[PDB]
Amino acid sequence: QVTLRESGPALVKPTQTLTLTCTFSGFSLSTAGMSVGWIRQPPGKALEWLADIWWDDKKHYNPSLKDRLTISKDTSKNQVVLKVTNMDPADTATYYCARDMIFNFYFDVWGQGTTVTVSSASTKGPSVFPLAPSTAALGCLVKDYFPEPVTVSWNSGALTSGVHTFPAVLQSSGLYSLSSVVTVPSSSLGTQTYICNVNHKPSNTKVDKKVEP
Amino acid sequence: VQLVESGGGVVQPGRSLRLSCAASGFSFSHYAMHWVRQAPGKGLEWVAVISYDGENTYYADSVKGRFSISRDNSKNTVSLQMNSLRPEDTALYYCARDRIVDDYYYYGMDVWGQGATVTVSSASTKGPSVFPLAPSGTAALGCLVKDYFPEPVTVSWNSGALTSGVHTFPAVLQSSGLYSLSSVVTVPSSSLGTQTYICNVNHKPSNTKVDKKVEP
Amino acid sequence: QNITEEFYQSTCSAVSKGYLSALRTGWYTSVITIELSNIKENKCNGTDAKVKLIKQELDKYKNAVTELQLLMFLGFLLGVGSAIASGVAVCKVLHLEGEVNKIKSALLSTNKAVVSLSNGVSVLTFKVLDLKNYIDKQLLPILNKQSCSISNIETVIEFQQKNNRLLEITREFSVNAGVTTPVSTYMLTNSELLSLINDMPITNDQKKLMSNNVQIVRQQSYSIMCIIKEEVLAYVVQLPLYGVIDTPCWKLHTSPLCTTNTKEGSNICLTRTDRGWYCDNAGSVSFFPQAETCKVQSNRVFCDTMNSLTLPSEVNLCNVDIFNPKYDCKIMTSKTDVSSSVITSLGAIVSCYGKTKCTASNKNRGIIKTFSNGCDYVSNKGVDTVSVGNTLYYVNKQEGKSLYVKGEPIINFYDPLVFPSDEFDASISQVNEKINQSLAFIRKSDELL
Amino acid sequence: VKLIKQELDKYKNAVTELQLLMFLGFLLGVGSAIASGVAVCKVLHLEGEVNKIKSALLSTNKAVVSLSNGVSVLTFKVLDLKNYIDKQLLPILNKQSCSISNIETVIEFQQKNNRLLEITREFSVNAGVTTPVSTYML
Amino acid sequence: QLPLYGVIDTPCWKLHTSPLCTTNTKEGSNICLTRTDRGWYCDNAGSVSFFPQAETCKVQSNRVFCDTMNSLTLPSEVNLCNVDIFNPKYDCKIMTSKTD
Amino acid sequence: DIQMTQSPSSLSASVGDRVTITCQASQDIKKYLNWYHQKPGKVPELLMHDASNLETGVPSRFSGRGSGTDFTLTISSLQPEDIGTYYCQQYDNLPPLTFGGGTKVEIKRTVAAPSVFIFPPSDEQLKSGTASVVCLLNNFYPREAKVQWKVDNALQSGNSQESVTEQDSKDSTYSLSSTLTLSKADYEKHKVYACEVTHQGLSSPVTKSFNRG
Amino acid sequence: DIQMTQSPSTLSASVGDRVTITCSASSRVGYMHWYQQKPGKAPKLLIYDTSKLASGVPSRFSGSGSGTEFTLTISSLQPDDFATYYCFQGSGYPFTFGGGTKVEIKRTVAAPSVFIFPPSDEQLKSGTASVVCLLNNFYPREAKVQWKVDNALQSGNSQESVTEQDSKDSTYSLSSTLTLSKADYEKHKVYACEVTHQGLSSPVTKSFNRG
Repeated sequence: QVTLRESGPALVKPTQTLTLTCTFSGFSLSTAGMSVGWIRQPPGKALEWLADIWWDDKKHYNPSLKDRLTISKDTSKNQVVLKVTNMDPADTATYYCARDMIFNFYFDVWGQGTTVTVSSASTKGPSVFPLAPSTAALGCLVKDYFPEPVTVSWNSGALTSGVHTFPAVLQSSGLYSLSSVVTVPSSSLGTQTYICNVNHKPSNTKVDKKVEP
Repeated sequence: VQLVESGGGVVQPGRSLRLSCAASGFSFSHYAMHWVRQAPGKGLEWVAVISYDGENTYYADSVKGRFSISRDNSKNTVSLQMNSLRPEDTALYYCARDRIVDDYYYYGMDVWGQGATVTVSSASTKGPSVFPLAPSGTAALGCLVKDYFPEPVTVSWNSGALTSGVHTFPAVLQSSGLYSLSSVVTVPSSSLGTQTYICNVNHKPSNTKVDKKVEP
Repeated sequence: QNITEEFYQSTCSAVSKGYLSALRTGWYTSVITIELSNIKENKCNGTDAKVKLIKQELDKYKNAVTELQLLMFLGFLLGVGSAIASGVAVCKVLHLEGEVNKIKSALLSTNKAVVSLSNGVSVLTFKVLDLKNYIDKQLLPILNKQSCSISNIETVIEFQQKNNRLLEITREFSVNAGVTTPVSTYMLTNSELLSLINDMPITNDQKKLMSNNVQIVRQQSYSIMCIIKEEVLAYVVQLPLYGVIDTPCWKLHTSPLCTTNTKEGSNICLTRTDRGWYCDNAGSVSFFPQAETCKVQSNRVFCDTMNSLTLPSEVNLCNVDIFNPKYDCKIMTSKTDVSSSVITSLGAIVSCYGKTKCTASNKNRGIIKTFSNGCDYVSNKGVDTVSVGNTLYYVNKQEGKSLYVKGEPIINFYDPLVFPSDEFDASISQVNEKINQSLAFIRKSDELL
Repeated sequence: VKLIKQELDKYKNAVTELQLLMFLGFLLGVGSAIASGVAVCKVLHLEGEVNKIKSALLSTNKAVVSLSNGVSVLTFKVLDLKNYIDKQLLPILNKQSCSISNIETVIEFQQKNNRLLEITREFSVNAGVTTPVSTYML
Repeated sequence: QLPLYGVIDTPCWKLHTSPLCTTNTKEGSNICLTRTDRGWYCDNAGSVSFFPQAETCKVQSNRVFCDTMNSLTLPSEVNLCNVDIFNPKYDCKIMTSKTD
Repeated sequence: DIQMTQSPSSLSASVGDRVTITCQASQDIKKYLNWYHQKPGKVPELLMHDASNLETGVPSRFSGRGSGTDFTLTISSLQPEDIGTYYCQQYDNLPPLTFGGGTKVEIKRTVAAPSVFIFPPSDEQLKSGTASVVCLLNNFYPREAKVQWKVDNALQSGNSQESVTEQDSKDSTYSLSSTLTLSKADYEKHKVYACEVTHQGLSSPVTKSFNRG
Repeated sequence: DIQMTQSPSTLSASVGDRVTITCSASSRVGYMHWYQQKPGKAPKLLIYDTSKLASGVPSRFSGSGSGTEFTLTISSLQPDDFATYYCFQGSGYPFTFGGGTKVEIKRTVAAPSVFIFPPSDEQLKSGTASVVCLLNNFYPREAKVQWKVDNALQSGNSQESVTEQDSKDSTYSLSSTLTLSKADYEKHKVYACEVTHQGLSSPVTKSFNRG
C-alpha cells in the first residue's frame, strides 16, 4: 500500500525558512505518471494547495504564497522536499503531503501529517487562576503559556462527568490560554473539595490548585 | 455471497409489517430478487419478484394488492411491505436471489437467506417451560418442551457441540391450542455421570431463553 | 445509469443522449531523436561463434541505417484535407543546413528540451535511445582491427536488446513509406508518451483525458520519418490536440421506413439520411456522417473534426418534429422495400417488410416477440438476440433506459404515384415541391381540359 | 540479473499497459459485430466471477464454467507465467547474493514472457479488440 | 469470438456484371445499361442470402466464406434474373446511364 | 396461472436405491423447470435448471428428464443426505413463478425394529400439577407402528399425542414419541406406567415400564 | 485561479435523512472531486471523477453534476459520516478547495446555562483581571456573547473559545474571556454578560458588582 509521512520542525521562528521532508513507500516517484503534492490546512480553515512536482521534474506553485515556495525531489531516498521562506504566524498550520497521478488529477493517498507552529514565543510556565463559585459551575483558568499541548484533570481523574476542557485560545501576546470547567451539585460545595491539576510537559510544570468559594 | 433477513415477528391480524433484506458479497444491482414463504411443516410458495433495476414487479395471486416489494441499489437492500395481514400469512419468509443477471425474465433462485419468521395472530404470546427426560450400552435422554405459542422453538445440545444422535420432534398442537415438543438424545451410557448434557431451548417470540441440565 | 436513448416511431429513428464529446480540433507536432553511431569498419577475421554473432548483429544494425538512407448515406459533402500536412511541414524544416546541429546541440546534456527552429515554431524534442554511446565506446574499439575476441556472452544479448527497438522502427517505416498509423510502442513508448503529454500546452483535464486513453491517442496519431543527417535519427510524432471536451454528444440511428399495404410492390419507402454522430461545440453542431471515424469508450466519444460538417443547432428539431419550418430535414426515398435491422446503443431498430421473418429472442426463453411488418424498437434489457430473415444480429448489453415515442409513421400521409421515389440526398421541402409540381401538373392539366 | 530486471520491467510494463486500458450494398443495414463478444466481457466484471473461473482452472487447463448470467463458457489457461515466475524465477532472483549461475534462465524467461508481450502489444494498438486473432493470441 | 457456420455445403454462385450500351456510330447520344445485383448468392433457408460487396467473401476453391450480417435474404426467384429479365415474377434491379 | 403437481407426496426407498419423482404442469412449459432440495431445518438448494442442467457442485447422482408438461427427477444412487422435500418450479414466460406441492423422499434401511425407552415425569413438573410420561421409539423402519399406553395394566385412550420426525439424513430411520398426559392427581393414583410397541421388526411387541418411586 | 464556494457551510441531519451538498465554482470544470476529513485526522478521498466511488467508500455516497455546478449526496446520514466535506478540482492551476461543509445531526435544542466568574484574587495580584463568562450545554452552536462594563459595550478586549460537540448529549459549551489590566478593572463597578441564543425567549444577563 502507498504510505506517506511528513517530517519537519514543529516550531519555527518568524521570517526563518521552513523545510519539510515527505518520505514514502509503495510507489516510486521515478515511475512515469507519478507526482507528489503539498497541501496545508490552517486551524479552523479550509485546505489550501501549496505545490507539486512530477517524475519529469515539472514544478508548479500557488501564486498566493509566491514567490516563497521551492520544491525538489530525490527518487533515491523516496522523498520530496518543500521550502518556504519568510514565515508568518499566518502560516501556522498542519501540512499534508500526498501522491498525484497524471491519469487522475487528485490526491488519493494521504500522510497522517506534521503540524507547524510559528511564533517568537517558546518555553514558558502557565498560571492557574481558579474560577471560584458563588446546579453550580466552577473552573480553573490557565493563563499565559506556550506551547501546546497542555491538559487538565480533576481530582486526578476521579471527576470526569460535567467537565468541559476548552480548546485553547491564542492571545495577542503570542501566548496561549484556556479555561476548563466542571458543573456539580450545589449542595456538594464546602464539603466536597474540587482540585484541578494542569500538566504542562513542554515546560515540565504540574500545578495543582484547590478550588473553593 | 450472503443474505440476511430482518423484521420478522408477531403482528395482529389486519395490521402491517415490513421486512428488510441486507445483501453482501455480490453485484447486487445486477440481480432480480425474489421473496418466497413457507408455513411451518408445509411447502414452498413463491410470493413476489422485483427486477434488478426495480422497474418491473410481480406478485403471487394470494398476496396481490396487499404486498409491495421495493429495493435500494445504493444500500444493497430489498424490502417487502405486508399490509392487512391474515392468520394464513403466518410463515417463514425467505429473501432470495435470481440466478440470472440483468434480465426482465425471471428464473430460479440460487442463493437463499436463512429467513424471518412472521406470525399473524389473535392468540397471546407464551413462553415455554422446559422439563428433563431423565435416563434410567447406549442410553437415551432428552427434554420435554411443553405448552408454547406460536411456532417455532429451537433446541440444541451442548451449545451446538452435540449434534450426533439428536432427534428434535415436530411440535404437536394440544386441545388447549398451545404447542409442545420433546428433544431426545442417545449417548453412550458410560458417559452418564461424567459428561454434562444441558438442553438449550429458544422461543424467540416470548423472549424466553432457558438452559436446563439433564441428570440421571 | 448515465446514458439514455429515445426511439421515434414517427420517423423510424433513435437518439442516444447520454454521451460526452471528444473532438480532435487540432494537431501537436513533436520531434523524437535517436543519436546513432556511424561505423567503419569492423574488421575481425576468423569465424568464431562469438565473433560471427556480434558481426551479424552489427550487420543488422548497419542494414537498418542503410534502409533509412534509402528512404530519403451522405458523407460526400465533407471535402478533403491532408491529415499529415502539419507533420510533413515539420519534416520539411528539418531539411535545413545545421538545423540538425541546433537540435543535436540542445539534447546533448538532457533528453528533453524545447528548441526554437528557424521557422520560429517551438517544438518539444526527445532523445529516447542512445545506441551511439554504447556502440562507439564499448563495441567499436575492440573490433578493430584483425584480432577480435569477444567474451562474456551476455553482451551480445544486451546489444541485440538495445538494437531491437531500432530494428522494429526501421521495419515499420519500411512497410508504411515513412508514415505510420497508429503509432506503435516501438516508435514511442508509454513513459515517453506520457512524458510527451505533460509538456503539451493543453488543459490539465486534456492531459487527463489523453492519459487514460493512450491507446486511443495512438490511433489518431502519425509518425513521420524525416531525416538521418549528422549522426542522429529524427522522426516527428504527430499527436491530436483535443480542444473540445465535456460537451453533450448524441448518436442518430436510422432505418428504412415504408408503407405496409398488402400488394406485392407498389410500395413506397422512406429513409432519414442524416445518420451519425452529432456534437455541441461552438454554438453549432459538428456532424460526423461516417461514424467509423468516431471511437467510443462509454462516456467519451472520440472524433476527428476533418471529416465533419458544422451545422446549426436547429438540427435537433428533425428528431422531434420533422415538419418544422425552421430546418429542412435531410432524407431519401425509394421503392426498395427490403428488410434489415439496425443495432443501436441500447437496443435495436427493426425494419420488417414483406413476408420476411423478423423476430427477437432471449438466450434463455428463445423467441419472445414476432414483429408485425413495420419499424419498431426493443430494449436491450429483455432481449439478447435479433434475427431478420437468415441474418442474425446480436444486441448491445449496456445499461440505460430507452423511451418509445409513439406516433403515426410519416410515410402514410402520401398518396402513391404522386410520390417522388428516386431521391438520394433530398429533403422534406425538396420533396414537397416535386409533389407540388406534380400536384400542379396533375391539377392544372385537367382544369384546362 | 540486470537483464532479468530489464525483462521483469518489461513484464511489468506489459502489465501496466493493460491496467491502463481499463453498387448496391447500402440496403444491408448495420449491426454490431462484437456485440456478442462485448456481452461476455461485461459479465466478467462482477464480484468474484473471476474467482469462480480461477477455481475451476487450478487443476485442469480446461473446464466449462457457468457464469451468473447463466451462460456456460469454455475456459482455457494457455500460459501460466505465475508458476514460472514464482517457482523458477523468484527464488533465483532473491538469493540474498544477487548471483544467478547460468544464462539459460534469462533466455527461458524471455522466451516465456515473449508471448505475453506480443499480446499486450496487439491489444495496445487495437484499443483492446483485435481481428484477425493472431497466433500469439491463440 | 469465433464464427459459428450454420450454413455449409449449399450450392453457391457468383454474379459478375458489366455495362451494356448501344454501339451506334454517333459520338455521345448513346444509352447504357447495367445489372446492379452483382455479388455472391447462396442457398441457405429455402431463400438466398445475397452479399453485395463481394470483398466481404473469401474463396477457397470449393468453399465460399461469407458473413451473414452483411447480407440480404432474398426469394428464390432471383435466379430468373439470369435467364429471363422480363419475367413477371421478379422485378430485376438495374441502373441506367448515358456514360459510354 | 400455471399449476405444478408433484408425485408422490412421500415415497420410501433404500440407501443405494434409484429414486424417481414426477412433476406435472397444467400447461406446456417447455423446459423452463427448476428442481430444489430442502434438507430438514435447512434452506432450499437449487439442483438444476432447464429441466436437466445441474448446478456446479451438485452431486452427479441427480439427473432430470422431461419436456412440455411431464418431468422426472432421478436419483441413481440414493444417499442419506437426500432426505427432505423436493420441489419443482416453472418460470415459463410471465410470473407468478410457481412451486409444486413438494415431494418428500424417505430412505429405507430394510425393516428395522425400534429401540424403546420410557421416561417418568420429572419432579419439577409434578410441582405444576401435571405429569408427562414419555415413550420414545428410536430409529425404526417402516413408519408404521402401533404404540399403546397402559396404566396399572389398563389400556389408555384419548389422553395421548404422538410426534414423528422427518427421516434422519444419516442412518435412514424415523423416530417417534408418544406422550401420556395426566393431572398430578390421576398420575399418583396409579403405580406402574408402560408403553407397548408393535412393529414389523419385532417378532412380538416390546414393552418398557417403570413404577412410581 | 478558480475559486470554490460550497453550501451549506454547516448542515446537520438525523440518521437516515437524505443529505445534499452543492459546490459552485467561478469557471467551468471537467470533474469535481470530494474529500472526507475527521477532526485532526488527515483528509480522505470520497468521490472522484464527479460521481465515481473511491475504494473503501460506501455506496451510500454518490456524485453528480457538470459545468460549474456539482452535488454530493448521502442517501441516508449515518453517524460515521460526521465530518467536514471539501469540494476539489485539479482541472486548472492553482488547485483550490471548497469553502468547506461541516455536518452534524438535525435537529436537537438546548438552552444555555449561564455562569459568570470575577477575576481571582491570585490574579488581581499579578496585575491582570480576567472575567470569564460561561454558556453550558446548548444547541445550536450559534450564540452571541456581549460584554458590558458599567453598561457600555466592550469591543476588541474579549476572546471566545467554544467546546467540542459531546458524544453523549450532542451539545456545545462556550467560554468568553474578557481581558483587562488590573488598573482598568478597578476603574469600574459593574460587569455584565448578555447572552443571545435561539433557545432563549429574551436576552439573559448575568452580572456582578466589583468586590
